[PDB]
Amino acid sequence: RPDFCLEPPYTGPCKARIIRYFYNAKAGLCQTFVYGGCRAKRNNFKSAEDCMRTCGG
Repeated sequence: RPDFCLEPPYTGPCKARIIRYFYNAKAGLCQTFVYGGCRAKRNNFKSAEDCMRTCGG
């Protein structure tokens, strides 16, 4: 899996409160977090399908 899948999720400094998915390597699956709407890091997926496929192998 890409190394960025190991980074903790990043809400960022903007004020939206939208659900995004990130890969939790300790838990072994993608989980939800709140994304603020700007400056996403790569462990941030709009689609949970994308999160599991990109990071779950």
